[PDB]
Amino acid sequence: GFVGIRFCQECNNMLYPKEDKENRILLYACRNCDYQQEADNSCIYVNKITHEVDELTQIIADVSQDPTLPRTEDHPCQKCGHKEAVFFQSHSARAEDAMRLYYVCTAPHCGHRWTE
Amino acid sequence: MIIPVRCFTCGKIVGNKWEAYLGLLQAEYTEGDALDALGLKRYCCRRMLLAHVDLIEKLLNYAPLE
Amino acid sequence: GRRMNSKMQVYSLPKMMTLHQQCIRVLKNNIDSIFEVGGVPYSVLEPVLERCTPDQLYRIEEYNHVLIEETDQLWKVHCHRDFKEERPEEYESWREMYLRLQDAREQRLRVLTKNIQFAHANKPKGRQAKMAFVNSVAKP
Amino acid sequence: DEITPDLWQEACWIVISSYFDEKGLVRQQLDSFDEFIQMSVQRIVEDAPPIDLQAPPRYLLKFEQIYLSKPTHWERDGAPSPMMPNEARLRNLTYSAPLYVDITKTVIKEGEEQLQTQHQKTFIGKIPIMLRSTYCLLNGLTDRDLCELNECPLDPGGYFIINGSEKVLIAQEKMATNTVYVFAKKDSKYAYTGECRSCLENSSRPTSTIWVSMLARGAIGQRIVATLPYIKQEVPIIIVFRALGFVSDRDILEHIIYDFEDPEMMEMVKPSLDEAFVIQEQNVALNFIGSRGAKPGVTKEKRIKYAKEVLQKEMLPHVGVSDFCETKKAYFLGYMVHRLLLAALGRRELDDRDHYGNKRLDLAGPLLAFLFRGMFKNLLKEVRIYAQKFIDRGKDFNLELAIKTRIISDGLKYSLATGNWGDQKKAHQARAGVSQVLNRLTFASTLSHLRRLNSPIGRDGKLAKPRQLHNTLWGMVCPAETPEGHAVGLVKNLALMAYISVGSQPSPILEFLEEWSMENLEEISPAAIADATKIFVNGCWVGIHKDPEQLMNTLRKLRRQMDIIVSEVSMIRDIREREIRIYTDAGRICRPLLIVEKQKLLLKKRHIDQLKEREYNNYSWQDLVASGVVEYIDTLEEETVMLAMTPDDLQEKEVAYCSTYTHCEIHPSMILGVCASIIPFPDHNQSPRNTYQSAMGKQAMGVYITNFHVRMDTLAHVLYYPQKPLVTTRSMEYLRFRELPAGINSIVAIASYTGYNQEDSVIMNRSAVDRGFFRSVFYRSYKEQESKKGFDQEEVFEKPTRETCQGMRHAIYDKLDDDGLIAPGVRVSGDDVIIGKTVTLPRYTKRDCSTFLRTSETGIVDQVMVTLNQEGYKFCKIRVRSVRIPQIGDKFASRHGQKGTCGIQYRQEDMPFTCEGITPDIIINPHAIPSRMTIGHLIECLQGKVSANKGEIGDATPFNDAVNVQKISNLLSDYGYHLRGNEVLYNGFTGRKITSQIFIGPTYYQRLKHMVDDKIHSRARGPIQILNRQPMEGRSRDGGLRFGEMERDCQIAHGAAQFLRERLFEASDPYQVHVCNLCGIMAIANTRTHTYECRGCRNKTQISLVRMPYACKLLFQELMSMSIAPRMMSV
DNA sequence: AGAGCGGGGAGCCAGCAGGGAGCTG
RNA sequence: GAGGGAACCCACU
DNA sequence: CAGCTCCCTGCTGGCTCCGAGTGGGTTCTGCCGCTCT
Ligand SMILES: [Zn+2]
Ligand SMILES: [Zn+2]
Ligand SMILES: [Zn+2]
Ligand SMILES: [Zn+2]
Repeated sequence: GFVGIRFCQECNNMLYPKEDKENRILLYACRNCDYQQEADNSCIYVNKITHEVDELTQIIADVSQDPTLPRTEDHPCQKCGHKEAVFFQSHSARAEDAMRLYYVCTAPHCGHRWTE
Repeated sequence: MIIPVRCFTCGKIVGNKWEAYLGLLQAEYTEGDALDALGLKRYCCRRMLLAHVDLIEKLLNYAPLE
Repeated sequence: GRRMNSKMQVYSLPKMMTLHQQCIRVLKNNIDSIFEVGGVPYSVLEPVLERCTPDQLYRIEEYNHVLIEETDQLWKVHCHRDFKEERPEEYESWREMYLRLQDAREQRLRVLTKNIQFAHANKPKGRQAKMAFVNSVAKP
Repeated sequence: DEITPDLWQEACWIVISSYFDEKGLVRQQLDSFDEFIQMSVQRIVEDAPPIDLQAPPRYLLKFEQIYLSKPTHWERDGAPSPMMPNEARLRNLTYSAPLYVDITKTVIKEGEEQLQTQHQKTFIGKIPIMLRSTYCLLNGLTDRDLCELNECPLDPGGYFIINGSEKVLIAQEKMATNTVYVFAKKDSKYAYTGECRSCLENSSRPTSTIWVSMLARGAIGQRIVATLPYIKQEVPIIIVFRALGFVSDRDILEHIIYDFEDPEMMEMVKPSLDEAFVIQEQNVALNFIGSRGAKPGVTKEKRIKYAKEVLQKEMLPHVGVSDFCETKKAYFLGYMVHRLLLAALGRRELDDRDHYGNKRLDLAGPLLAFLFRGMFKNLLKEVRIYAQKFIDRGKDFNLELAIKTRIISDGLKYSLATGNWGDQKKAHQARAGVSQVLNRLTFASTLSHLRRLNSPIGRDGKLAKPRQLHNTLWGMVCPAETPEGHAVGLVKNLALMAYISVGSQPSPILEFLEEWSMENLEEISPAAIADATKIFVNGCWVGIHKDPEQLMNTLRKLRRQMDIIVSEVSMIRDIREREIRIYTDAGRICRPLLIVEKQKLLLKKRHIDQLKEREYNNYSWQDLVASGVVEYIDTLEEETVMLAMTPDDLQEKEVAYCSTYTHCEIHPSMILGVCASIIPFPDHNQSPRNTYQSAMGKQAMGVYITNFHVRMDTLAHVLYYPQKPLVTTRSMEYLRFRELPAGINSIVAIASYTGYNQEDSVIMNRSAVDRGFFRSVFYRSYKEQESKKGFDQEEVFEKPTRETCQGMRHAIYDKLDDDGLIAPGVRVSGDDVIIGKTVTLPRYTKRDCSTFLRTSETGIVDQVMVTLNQEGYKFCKIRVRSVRIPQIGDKFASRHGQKGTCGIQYRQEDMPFTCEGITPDIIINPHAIPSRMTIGHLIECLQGKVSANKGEIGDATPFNDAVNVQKISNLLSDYGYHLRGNEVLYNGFTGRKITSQIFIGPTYYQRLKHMVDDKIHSRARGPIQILNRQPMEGRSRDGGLRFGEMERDCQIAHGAAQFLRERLFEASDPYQVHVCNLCGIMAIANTRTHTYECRGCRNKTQISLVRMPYACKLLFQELMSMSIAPRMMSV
């Protein structure tokens, strides 16, 4: 999927990808100082176009306490089996295409979120 | 401001009935029974005593210039 | 001249509920209406007590005293829910330390209210316009 | 004990009556002015820097405790007197109180100690005092004490008296400050921008706005730049973070991106990092910013100082204006970039400009504070100029000569008099209409004007978004009351129980947050931010908290018992984005709601019982606020509450909609304003008709104030017999409408009779009108003073004799007395003279400048008042009284937007009659109802018939299940009438029964100010304008009507060329010029000696007479002034 | 010496800076 | 038997 | 064949328009200090 940034350790800054042809490998070489670092993953730039299927990481579980969010009893939790859940929709521009309900368990300390 | 002399719609004299209406109200008549005791049978006169605002009592609180 | 008026939370209890499930879910919808359970143990009263609030546990434990020694584990359920940054020391049941923490917190709230009320109005001086009443002839 | 549903209507109207017994209707104006006088003026005086003048000895001038007197008048004798408001109204005085400040001057001399001189209570100007505020003379007076002062106890106050004119300050909707707002700019180089109108709290200084924008795609990616204040180009945001003192990249990205496992935030900050890579040092970044400032520097050191002071005092002033505050300012800038990234990723949603959570309301307080800030800065500038001019040469300055007391006085007077808000020298850029002449036409006009809001948006804007009825106006702003025409949706009115927050100090909230487990931003690692809830106080990010349940519950518990959190403090929790925002600033509009906990009201029967005896428990609304029962909720906090419309919503339903209601409405009919709460059954009407009635209830005629005899208003309308409505709402008790009513209950038959009521007209009863039905008086007051214009021009009130006075309008002066004024009781006509003023010119020494009556206005002089104005001249006001009998063409309206003109008047024997001999007072057309859909009119007629038969006063509160059409129909059938209000009417002309049965009943009609005799106009010939020699403007100047361009187009399409010439040439401005036949320029033409001569050609025989409009000659001469030659060639 | 004079949107057009072609010595 | 302009605000259809 | 010339296109800045007709009101010109007796 998405690969994170790499940070220099000496001057506390960003690293940058580079290809060293001596070993013909990929190193993350800072360009404020002389720090170098070999790369665990070869993926440098990565993009998602229709890979927006996972709205669940943007959902935080705290929304179970919202008094304005709708509660249902017909969708029990899988983790703890509580009857109460809150259901809503994903509200991004990249979720105008869908009206999928996302559910969050109402009970404290559970925090399980699901769809359908 | 002050009670009209006549009912607007028909012309029944209602100018002599405001103080009687207030005295009947402070005698704990209901407004319908107070209007009925004054002989106001058409609702055109009953609105004339019922909806009256007697502003002249409050205009008499101001000290006279003349 | 009646006005039609009603709302509905759209969607998409179809459940085989037997005796114990019906009893526990009735109690899970009317928790607060319990005066005294009689002589019921903790194991059968396990689920509804989990879905319960510490004021209701206080009311039950002051009405059903003999149950307190079998409620203490559930109090840790409250403790890690509310006072998660704490551990009890030696010889500390969770119920009495939970009530000690609650009483200490509400007393700290009262002390803070008292302090901030005196240390913001009665202690300092806020600069304000006062009546002059000079009748000065500075402006003639 | 829970309030059972049979007692709930009484309970909610009891708590509403308690609210309107304590707070009143103009509370927001009085509160803002009181907080301005007590706190804001002193803050402005103290926060002004001390004057440090050195030529040399050094003078330090410090300003200290201010002192404000009561409103006093000083005559020409100089003796102070207490100024009553009626004296200020009559004598055209400005109702102002003198403002005295304490000044300390310290002298510093070479080798010598200080010298401190205490000018205690130095006069620096006069503050105009708002009526019935704390510092007014009418404060604390009872109704008897107000009537002894010839004041009205029903008069709300809330206005100023400037030159005898009552001025109201209209509240202005500004954008909310200190809050990050992200919008997608329409068709711009930035895809998303994030602004913060930053302003440091409790300090009147202009807001400094910083933009954090993200560029459009069509380089590698998306670049975030920063439009700083006073930096005229777009600095990249990483360079701003470097200039704040952050060389590293984990520093900057920990300030921006709080969770480091999130990749998309990093992939969008990557272009902004990689575009600003070449700048790596703090002072290098400072140079890069300061090189593109408004004032560049040739020296690098000067540029470093410039960028440091810009980022110190101008960029985000609210988070910090002082040193060592780089971490809090940098966290807030990172929060702005974070919100920009969240909105650009789509994770968060764009802000709404029309949401009144995003808008504050500048009332009289903040507006007068802005004025007084500018004017005190001007006063200090004048003092420093005077004292520097002295200590340049002279030994010392006396300070009372340096204090220009006209600055504060005349500046406040000018801005409150003209409405051009700001300074007079910049009037073209000053916002107008902030101060308006208070509408005194009826009491509803006065209250509506005193509760008025204004969007500072141009009224020519074709975009509809600020004009739309936004969803967030519920309960704060009236949904019906708005003007028609160019200001629809921009000028608004408050709802009845809406209260605008007056302002509070953020401090005690900040100490409470410090001692309630909030970790400050200055003492945390950023790694703790990613799962903790950020806390904002007045838009200032002050820390984070890890238990937001207990913090929000603790804060709400404190606010509900009038502890540390005062009642107007707004506390919003955004759960989805992990934020707690606390707003204490002024301008937030809020309303009280009942608190619902566990699906039960906290308002129980004991509160209602205690409020039932409000006079003898000293129980009031404030005790309900202290009891944790009611709660003030504003617009942002209303986004997080779950409202119940009625307590019936709290009851369990077969289809349960919500079981987590947080608050409940007191009564939904408090979404309406003052003028929309007069409408009976507003919910049965179409909403344009509600808006029309909100407009026309301000033009109705009634008794506008109780002391109308004392007042000399320019225009006043008083109804002979105003009646309270038979069909009232329960909100009409708190508008005092049954004490100053503005209409009469007519007997209205909705019938087709003789055709004279068609197309909105009405047919009135001539016999009813003869008995005083809708009869009124129009009072007009004329003012005139003996102005002394130098030594020569001495205007004096003398009765003019033709033997010594010139420049007359040739009218009789016989009704004037020998003091030059007319006397009360004299009939006057449109040509007559009421004031005889003569001016002395350098035989006819005197010129007649007599004040004449208005044209075609019959009347009788009601009062003459003679006084001295502020300048000591003789000043007179004459009130003329004209009795206006209802007439064909007078505009009458009901309370449902059924306006119309009287089309005919029939006598009693001519109007149709019921079997009881009841003839209608008004007949309206049936066709006025169907497309209008004013069913509230029909129900008002039905309910008024029931109320007039029963003797009750009918209740028509909008949302009331206890009143419905079937109940009223059964009640009407119980009195021997047809249940649907129809009656068998007989034709008045023939006696025959009308085949249809006519819907007749008592309906509350009001007479509008738009009388036909105040609008009829005609002209044959008369006054022409000076410049273009065309007829004048308006019927007041005997002017002509405009035959505009579309009339010209219509007469072109008619083909009527000669009528077009008559209108556009003969009937406007015929003229003849003489034109040279060679050059075409207009030529000199002595028509006395027949000497026609054209210079430039030396032509004397070939000159032609050309007929033109005079405006064509004026145009051609303006063109020849413009170095253009229109050569009018006759061949 | 007081009296009096002085000092917002929307949409179209025009000029200039970038191309890409052709041209000549 | 005819001696101000301008700015602004409100209102009307 | 490299550098110069010479016309298509892209950009930014400048410019001009924004319904018709009516009442009524207030407030401003004008802004104050001087040099001469
Ligand atoms: Zn490095
Ligand atoms: Zn669960
Ligand atoms: Zn009658
Ligand atoms: Zn010529």
